[PDB]
Amino acid sequence: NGIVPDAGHQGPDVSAVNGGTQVINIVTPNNEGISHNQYQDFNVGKPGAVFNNALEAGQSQLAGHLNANSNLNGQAASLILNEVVSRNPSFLLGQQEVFGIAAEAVLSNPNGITCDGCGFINTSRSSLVVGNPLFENGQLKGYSTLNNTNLLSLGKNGLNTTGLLDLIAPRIDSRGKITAAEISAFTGQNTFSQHFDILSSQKPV
Amino acid sequence: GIVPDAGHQGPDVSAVNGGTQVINIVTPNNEGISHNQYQDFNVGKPGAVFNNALEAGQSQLAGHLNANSNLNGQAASLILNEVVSRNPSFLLGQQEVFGIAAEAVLSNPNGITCDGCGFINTSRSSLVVGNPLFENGQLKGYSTLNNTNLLSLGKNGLNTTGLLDLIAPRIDSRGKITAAEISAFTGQNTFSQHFDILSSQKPV
Amino acid sequence: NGIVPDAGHQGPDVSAVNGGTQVINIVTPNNEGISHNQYQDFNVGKPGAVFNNALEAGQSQLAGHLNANSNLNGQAASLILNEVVSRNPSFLLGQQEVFGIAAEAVLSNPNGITCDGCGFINTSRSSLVVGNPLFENGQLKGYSTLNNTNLLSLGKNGLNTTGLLDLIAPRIDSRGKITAAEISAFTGQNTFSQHFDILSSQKPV
Amino acid sequence: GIVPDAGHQGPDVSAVNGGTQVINIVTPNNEGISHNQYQDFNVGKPGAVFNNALEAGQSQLAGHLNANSNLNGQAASLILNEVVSRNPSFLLGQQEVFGIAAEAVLSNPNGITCDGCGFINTSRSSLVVGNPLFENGQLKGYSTLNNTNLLSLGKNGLNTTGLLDLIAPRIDSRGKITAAEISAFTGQNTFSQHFDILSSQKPV
Repeated sequence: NGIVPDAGHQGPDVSAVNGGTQVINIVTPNNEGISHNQYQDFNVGKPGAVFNNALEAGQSQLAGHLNANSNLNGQAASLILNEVVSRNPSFLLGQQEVFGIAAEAVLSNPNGITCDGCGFINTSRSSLVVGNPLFENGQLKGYSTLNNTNLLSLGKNGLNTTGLLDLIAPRIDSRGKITAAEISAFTGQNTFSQHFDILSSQKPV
Repeated sequence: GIVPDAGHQGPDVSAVNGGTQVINIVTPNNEGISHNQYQDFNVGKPGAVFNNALEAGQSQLAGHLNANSNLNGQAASLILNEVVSRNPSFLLGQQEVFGIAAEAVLSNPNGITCDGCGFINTSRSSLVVGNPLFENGQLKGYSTLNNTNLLSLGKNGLNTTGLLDLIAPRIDSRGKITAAEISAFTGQNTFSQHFDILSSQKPV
Repeated sequence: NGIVPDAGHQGPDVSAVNGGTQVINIVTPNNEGISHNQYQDFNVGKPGAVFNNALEAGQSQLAGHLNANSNLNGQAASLILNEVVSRNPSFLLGQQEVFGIAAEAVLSNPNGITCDGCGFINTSRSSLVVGNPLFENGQLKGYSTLNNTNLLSLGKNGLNTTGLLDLIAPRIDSRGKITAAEISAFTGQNTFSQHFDILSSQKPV
Repeated sequence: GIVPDAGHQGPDVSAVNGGTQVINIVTPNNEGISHNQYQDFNVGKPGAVFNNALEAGQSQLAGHLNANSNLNGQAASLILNEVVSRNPSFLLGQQEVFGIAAEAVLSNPNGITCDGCGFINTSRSSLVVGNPLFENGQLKGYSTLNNTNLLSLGKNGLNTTGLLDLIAPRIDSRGKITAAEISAFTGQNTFSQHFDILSSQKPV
């Protein structure tokens, strides 16, 4: 597979373990602590998905015992940014776990995101963004839902996390339960800072 | 801010220092449901207090209050506030249940805007852009059928304790929601009393 | 059983169902909506306990299908006040459910209360009070932990409720997790209003 | 209010408008732990901001702040604040993690009083009347051994989001605690990093 990486230098190494759980060896973080991963497909099944942010080996909740992520050069990531660069929407039907050092995680898919029983484990702050990240000179500047009418949909089995949660999309539909420490929810066509302060809004004339 | 309906489902509404409004909710039925009907239901920064007390005491937002004389040996377990006009609701401050803790539901099919609103001493709070469904005087559930109106969460967000239900044809948001668990249901649907979805109206 | 009622007019009828779950037919509520029940023992085992606050028959979570409480004269209780009047401390090892109309529940035991895996179901507000209720002319005036050094202890399996929670005791020990919508915790020797506003405190000279 | 230790575990502390203090936490180790040591750690009504940012941005309590220059390509995932003097802590306002969200732990074996304190943008907050345990420079856990001091929650209570740990020989309280889940451990114990209890010291 449900997660297929991009072919460039921003494509992480993706593999699968045992019962279908996918393990993502995220790319090296940059000088701003951002592991910027790009995908042609980012879908999570019921077996879930594990982002390897570990410097030493250990045991993950979803995938059992895993080794360190060799793409990390002695530094864990602070923000794991997952960006779909194709036209395919994301379907999240299981848990995403940050293995190793806890970090923030962001899924960016301007084509749409569906959460039906998804969740986050060992992430300090988790964000679902139906929109694109904005870069200038390689520094992350924020996000944009401008000129976009796609949907963040929360299905019957809902979304759970013990940490912080951001839901960012032109439109949000829901028919289930959200469990999170706190939820920042922002609808409409806007631009955002990296922390999801609203900077601008696109309104019809 | 809060204007009751003229019928016998209209509660008595007064104000105390600061502008905080106090609502002596109507007598509940045997099942604990106090069904209150309003021409307007808007909460300002000074907030609003539902008097669900069988003894005098101290409310957090309005100071000392007497028992609610509409209560006859039983407090509400569900305080259902229904707007029966076409006026949308604006909630800019806290809603407090004074006395016995209870569930609070605001039902306004015209739309609800929360901007810095919240709930004190409720065991469950619900914002419903829709109507309650009654049958032989018994609350059967809620309906967002044949309704395109908006539940809007503003920049100062929504803070509550415990269970929160956001029920509306459409939900817009521009800020933070704090609750232990949020049941969010968009679209045109019917629901049970406890907001289990029972049916959905879908375009053909 | 663990729950044995007092012999007076304030003793509720207590029975047991199937796997040991105890069903309490609480006494008639008074003009202030208070069902005042007195016990020689109030202990909850793993099978839990159900307070019957129902006007029509139905199904409870812990005890299956139950009938209405005939002690209710067409009015459910608003506050279920359970008071131990003996010297025996309370051990709560399972859930307490209010069957029927949701109400507030208070357990008052000046001898001590231990919660180890206890919880509350369909209670709007739940209170554990190592102390005594104060009455004047039959109206509940509040509670007192004065001249009392006994313990509210929370054990390894903790306490859970989706509603509001008050923990009132001379001293509180804990070695577990509390899950509640909100917790008011008050230690020391004090008196309280019915809503647990502190009115006075006993301090050594 | 907040006075850092003179060693290299002492962070830089400044103040902005209103009196809000800003803490440029020390460089974390590879495991994300920023170990900060203080002669005093008290938060006033204006609150306190931990700068855990790798880019400039907007903090909620202190306005615009630059990146924390102590951070070298990795933000803290755990901000451990340790008082190494005998001064007890008084927390009368909010503690904000600005930048990357993180866990926050205040360790003060002399005692901690919370009265209107709270936490913004933390994924877990912990008050520990005790000491962290280190081994080869790695955080192994925490200890309330040989300690009789008090964690005291005052009338204005404690508000946080998500997970809260209250770890102290004794806990007194006089108000409301808001959190999704509270791990409360009294007595004299050792704990893992994640506050699993590992041993207990008991009278003979």
